[PDB]
Amino acid sequence: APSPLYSVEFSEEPFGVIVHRQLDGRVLLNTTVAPLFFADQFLQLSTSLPSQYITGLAEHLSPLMLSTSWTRITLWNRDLAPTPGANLYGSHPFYLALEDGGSAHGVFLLNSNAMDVVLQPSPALSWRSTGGILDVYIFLGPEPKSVVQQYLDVVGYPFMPPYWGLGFHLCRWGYSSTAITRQVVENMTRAHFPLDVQWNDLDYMDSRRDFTFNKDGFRDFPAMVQELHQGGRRYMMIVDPAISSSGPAGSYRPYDEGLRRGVFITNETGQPLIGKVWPGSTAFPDFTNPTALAWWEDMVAEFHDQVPFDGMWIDMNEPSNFIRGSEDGCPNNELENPPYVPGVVGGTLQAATICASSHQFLSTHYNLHNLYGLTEAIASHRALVKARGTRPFVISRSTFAGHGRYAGHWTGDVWSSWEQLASSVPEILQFNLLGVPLVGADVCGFLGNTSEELCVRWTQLGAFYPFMRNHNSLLSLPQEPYSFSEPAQQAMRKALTLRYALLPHLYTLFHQAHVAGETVARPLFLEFPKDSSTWTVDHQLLWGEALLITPVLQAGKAEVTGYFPLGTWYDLQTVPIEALGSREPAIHSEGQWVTLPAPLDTINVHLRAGYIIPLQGPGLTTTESRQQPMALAVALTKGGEARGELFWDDGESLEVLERGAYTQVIFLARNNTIVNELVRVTSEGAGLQLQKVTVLGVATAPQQVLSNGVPVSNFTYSPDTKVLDICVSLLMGEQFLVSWC
Amino acid sequence: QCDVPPNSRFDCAPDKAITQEQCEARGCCYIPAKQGQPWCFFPPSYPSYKLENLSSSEMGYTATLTRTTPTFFPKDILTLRLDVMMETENRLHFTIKDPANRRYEVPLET
Ligand SMILES: *[C@@H]1O[C@H](CO)[C@@H](O[C@@H]2O[C@H](CO)[C@@H](O[C@@H]3O[C@H](CO)[C@@H](O)[C@H](O)[C@@H]3O)[C@H](O)[C@H]2NC(C)=O)[C@H](O)[C@H]1NC(C)=O
Ligand SMILES: *[C@@H]1O[C@H](CO[C@@H]2O[C@@H](C)[C@@H](O)[C@@H](O)[C@@H]2O)[C@@H](O[C@@H]2O[C@H](CO)[C@@H](O)[C@H](O)[C@H]2NC(C)=O)[C@H](O)[C@H]1NC(C)=O
Ligand SMILES: *[C@H]1[C@H](O)[C@@H](O)[C@H](O)[C@@H](CO)[C@@H]1NCCCCCCCCn1cc(CCCCN)nn1
Ligand SMILES: *[C@@H]1O[C@H](CO)[C@@H](O[C@@H]2O[C@H](CO)[C@@H](O)[C@H](O)[C@H]2NC(C)=O)[C@H](O)[C@H]1NC(C)=O
Ligand SMILES: *[C@@H]1O[C@H](CO)[C@@H](O[C@@H]2O[C@H](CO)[C@@H](O)[C@H](O)[C@H]2NC(C)=O)[C@H](O)[C@H]1NC(C)=O
Ligand SMILES: *[C@@H]1O[C@H](CO)[C@@H](O)[C@H](O)[C@H]1NC(C)=O
Ligand SMILES: [Cl-]
Ligand SMILES: [Cl-]
Ligand SMILES: [Cl-]
Ligand SMILES: [Cl-]
Ligand SMILES: [Cl-]
Ligand SMILES: [Cl-]
Ligand SMILES: [Cl-]
Ligand SMILES: [Cl-]
Ligand SMILES: [Cl-]
Ligand SMILES: [Cl-]
Repeated sequence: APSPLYSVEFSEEPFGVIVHRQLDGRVLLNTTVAPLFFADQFLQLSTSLPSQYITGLAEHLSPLMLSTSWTRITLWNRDLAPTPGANLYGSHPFYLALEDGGSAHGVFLLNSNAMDVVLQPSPALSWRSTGGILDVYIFLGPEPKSVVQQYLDVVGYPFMPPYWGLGFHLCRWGYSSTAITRQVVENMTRAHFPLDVQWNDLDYMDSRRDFTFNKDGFRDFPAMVQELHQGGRRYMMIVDPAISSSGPAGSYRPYDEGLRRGVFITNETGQPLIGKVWPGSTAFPDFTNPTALAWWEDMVAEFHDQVPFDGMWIDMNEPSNFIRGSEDGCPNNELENPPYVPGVVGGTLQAATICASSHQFLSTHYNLHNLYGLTEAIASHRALVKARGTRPFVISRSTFAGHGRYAGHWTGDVWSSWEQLASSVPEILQFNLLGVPLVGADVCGFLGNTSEELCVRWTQLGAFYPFMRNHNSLLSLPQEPYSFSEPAQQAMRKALTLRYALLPHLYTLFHQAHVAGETVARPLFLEFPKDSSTWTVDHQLLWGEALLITPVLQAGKAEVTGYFPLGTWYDLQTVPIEALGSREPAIHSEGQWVTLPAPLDTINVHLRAGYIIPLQGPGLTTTESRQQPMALAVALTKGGEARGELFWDDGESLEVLERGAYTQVIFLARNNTIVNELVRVTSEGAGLQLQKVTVLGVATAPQQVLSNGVPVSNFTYSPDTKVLDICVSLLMGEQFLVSWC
Repeated sequence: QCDVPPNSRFDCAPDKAITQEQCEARGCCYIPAKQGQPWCFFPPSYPSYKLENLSSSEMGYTATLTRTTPTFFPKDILTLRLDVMMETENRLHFTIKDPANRRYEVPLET
């Protein structure tokens, strides 16, 4: 029946907006609960919440479900190693609120000013902003997945990454030559560890300047990167926002050209604001200035003509300042000293950043600070499209709402600790809810020294981060997979092998994010919201609808206890996976906690009954893996049914969906048959070979297995595991029928 | 007037440390917590905005909001415009703005 899902009414005095869910009459928003404040530098709007269960308001180190016990959450982008109760690198003024029975709604306050959000146990929320206007969106769901899709209809669907971006990335601060960088690739290859992307940190630079490389350790930088490409790998390197202002005039084009075109944030007298970062004295590009976007595009394209890098790692883009405000301090005005200062670390908006009253093209830094990182990610996305002519790959530290339309994220300077390993699961899930699915933490941790046991568990869990990079700080012990004992290497190689086998599935999950605003890594409550036991689960994750990951997140554990929603969950260890180098088969759950064996060499992964997963053969790169034959894993319901899909394209071209340059196939199991349904077949995906079908939950040994009506060359049935393993010679792009009886 | 359940008290001194006398001078309620919860909080009669001239549009509603008593913050905007937009079956959108001055707005594509 045609009607909105919401009804709206107003209180006259005191003023309030009241929003009901029409279907059940539930009050979702009621701003009558507290006074409306609207002063030049202080806005406050309050509401009742429908339950104690609320998620969002990144970026903070906390449980997925936020505490309503008098919690003050501060949104002010800040360079700080993740720690509880602190404003960190990004700001996302969006929450999703759960309602008794499993419906949900979302609220987005489109405001980029420093703000506090105060949660209290009535339960209620107060938005407190230091500027701008109140611009509020309410998303009625009713399903939590639909709330996220509706939010992303406003801020942007996630960008489609290149296929190679889903491979393993390896980085550290301290690879101080091309000779050392080449040895990392050699050492990974020798020990049969997949590696798609070699990174460098600031080591490559000449005197710590952007768009340079030193003529000592990195003299042959262009050749190193050309050689990586010849072997089928990609190359990434750090780019900082701040531009060295100290060099002789005419000797450093990024500063000289930036000055000519007026690209920099300026101060009260109209000159560049000068801060301190790696190069020493630096100016800060204004990425709200159209001329700065043109200058950045030129600097990136010119540097790419010297060194053909495949993407940009943009760090320090809060913007981060080693000193407070500027080398010349900050003036005494109401922007630098506002009447309400939110709960920021350091108790001032200037701490670890630039003056709030500094000038940008669109407004003052006071209003635009929380967009700085986002504006650099947009500038860099555009620069990479123009320089390379294929899909960009931007990984950004600082973020704002809508970031995921342009770039990915990593959670920053996490400690090599069991606590930070455990904390990474809620943070990766939170960024998926916020439309930044290309997210992960530094595998084995960034700060301090990892242990072998921690790096095994972190690699196991980190193989299920949508963005998987091992990165390490300058003063840390090495933590490359090849640096550990043989048994630890075997466990890390198994985790990377399983991730590579699942890349066709992970890529299809990114396709659904990009076309339909879906999540890639998702909490159990998004998939089973009507089961209230899922609401507080944040140490397990799903990939899409079907793959449940239950990691060990503590030292000395050989088991883990996880929640299994009602249904059958097949142990993925019953699916054969080919590796280049060296327990119940099914959980029948009523909706309950289950203790699983989890020795050091194991991470628990279960496949939900009713789902089909596409898999691909092994490689040390996606260049190799993408040429391999494919396999299906078919998880049957009790009733013999399953469904899945595969999205395939060339893995890097722009405008694939608009041009139709892709293959899309649906798989259906019913009545002892497996078929494909061809949604779209083109030259990209036409050659895809299917050589193996594994069927889980086959109750009795078949007497015959047919492919297109003819007995297959070979099959195995395991009566202990109920697994039917079938050898076939089929094409994803041509209609087939596999059957058994 | 000050009989507000502890969990439903909204902070009337979010800006500074306040005394009972200063709290009561703002027209707020002072009740120490028994052991966080604000000690200084708004009574239900604390001055807010009043809705005036609510009007129906094809997209939803518009109104004027008027504050008669200043807050303890400087530069209250005493006259605001409310716009309510029923954009889709799933999406409701409202803005509160200063009708006399363009204020900073986050750049956002339609
Ligand atoms: C706005 O930014 C500009 C930089 O773009 C600031 O210019 C700086 O002004 C200070 C003095 O106020 C200069 O310091 C002086 O240096 C000279 C010699 O180097 C020394 O003899 C003086 O005793 C003093 O230390 C500084 O050189 C200059 N920086 C540059 C790069 O030129 C300007 O102050 C900023 N305006 C405001 C109001 O903050
Ligand atoms: C509430 O609105 C009334 C009436 O405004 C008029 O009708 C509206 C639909 C719109 O078209 C306006 O432009 C009209 O002026 C306002 O009362 C009027 O105030 C004006 C200006 O002071 C005065 O000339 C009229 O005589 C008033 N008319 C009446 C019938 O009283 C009123 O000010 C608005 N309230 C607020 C708080 O803005
Ligand atoms: C960003 C990212 O988080 C990491 O993954 C990267 O590996 C890091 C390196 O690129 C990067 N963070 C680097 C942080 C450096 C911290 C420096 C602390 C500054 C203290 N300081 C400096 C000064 C004087 C100014 C000197 C200017 N050179 N005073 N205090
Ligand atoms: C929205 O919140 C307001 C304020 O909390 C509620 O209004 C109060 O309701 C109580 C209890 O019924 C009354 O005794 C008060 O007089 C009301 N205050 C005001 C200012 O009117 C209101 O019930 C809530 N609306 C809905 C639909 O839940
Ligand atoms: C790549 O692996 C090689 C071989 O293991 C490493 O070189 C050895 O490193 C040890 C230090 O632990 C030295 O004492 C040996 O002399 C080295 N052996 C050889 C054969 O040179 C090398 O350090 C690794 N490089 C990187 C970048 O990981
Ligand atoms: C990491 O190990 C190195 C080498 O023993 C040591 O110097 C350093 O202090 C360690 N760091 C921490 C934080 O323990
Ligand atoms: Cl809770
Ligand atoms: Cl419903
Ligand atoms: Cl302008
Ligand atoms: Cl402005
Ligand atoms: Cl429970
Ligand atoms: Cl438990
Ligand atoms: Cl064929
Ligand atoms: Cl007192
Ligand atoms: Cl006061
Ligand atoms: Cl005033």
